Amino acid sequence: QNTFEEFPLSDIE
Amino acid sequence: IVEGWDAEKGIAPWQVMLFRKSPQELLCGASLISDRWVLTAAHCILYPPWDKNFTENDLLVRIGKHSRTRYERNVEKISMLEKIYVHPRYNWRENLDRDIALLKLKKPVPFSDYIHPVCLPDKQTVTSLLRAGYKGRVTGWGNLRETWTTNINEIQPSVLQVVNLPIVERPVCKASTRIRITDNMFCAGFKVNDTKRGDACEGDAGGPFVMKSPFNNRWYQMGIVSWGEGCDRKGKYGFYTHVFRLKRWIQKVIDQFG
Amino acid sequence: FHTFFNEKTFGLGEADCGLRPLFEKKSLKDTTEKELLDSYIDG
Ligand SMILES: *[C@@H]1O[C@H](CO)[C@@H](O)[C@H](O)[C@H]1NC(C)=O
Repeated sequence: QNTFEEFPLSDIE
Repeated sequence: IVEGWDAEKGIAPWQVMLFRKSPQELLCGASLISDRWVLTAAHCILYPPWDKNFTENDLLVRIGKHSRTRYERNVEKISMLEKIYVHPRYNWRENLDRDIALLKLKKPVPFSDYIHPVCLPDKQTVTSLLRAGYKGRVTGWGNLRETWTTNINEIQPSVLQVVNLPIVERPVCKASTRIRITDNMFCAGFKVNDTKRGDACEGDAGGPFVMKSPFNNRWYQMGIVSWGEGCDRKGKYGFYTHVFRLKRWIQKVIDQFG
Repeated sequence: FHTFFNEKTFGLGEADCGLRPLFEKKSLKDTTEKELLDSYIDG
């Protein structure tokens, strides 16, 4: 159950 | 963090989250010491007994975070790593002596109200403040108690925790554990009979133990959360990597770039 | 403040290290930093 909220690959520095 | 409290936003802008790419996992804490370098504990990266040897391609660092699980869009920053440097004499077999590693970011990170580096200590700061009874502050997203009672969720924090802890006399640290304590470590925590309690816990390792110098009003990272026998056990104390002692190695790696 | 590293390899930040944008920079103190100072002085 995804502990972590997902983030877009595009947002990575 | 056990017996800590929620952090105010921006109270520890150098606090970093070491995040495993796969599976997604909060591995440890860490600290930002410039716009290109991050400091953490070596055991968070390398531990042969469990076949642990994370490379730069295995993890990311999350800077500027507050919530433990939410993606804090437009506030935090997720960076890839160019290289990781573990102290060459890190003693994983016996006592985690020299438990320190430097992480070099792929791109320098822009500073903000929530992203700002902490200072590394100088002789003067260490001799005047790293003494028994003087308090330092530890932050992290680690467990709230050594273990849970009924549900796991009761011990996982929703946001970054902070706790203030007193440095403990070396003979007392030595007496509290069977492990061989070296000069490269110090310990902190309240005595077997103080009113207060508090300690770091599973998940806080690699995070910083900081002190605010009355001389120039700046925050200095005196230690790196290293290890403990349980969390907040009376008679036990948390152990920290004595950063100043390993400063020459940090300087050597940075100007050499490993 | 006296720098110890070289900007070229260390990157930016040393000269302004330890000063928090939302606290020291605004002349604001956090809720518990006094406890740290009290422990350095009491004795
Ligand atoms: C970690 O893996 C690297 C890269 O594959 C290798 O050179 C090194 O020997 C490994 N570290 C240890 C002590 O196992």
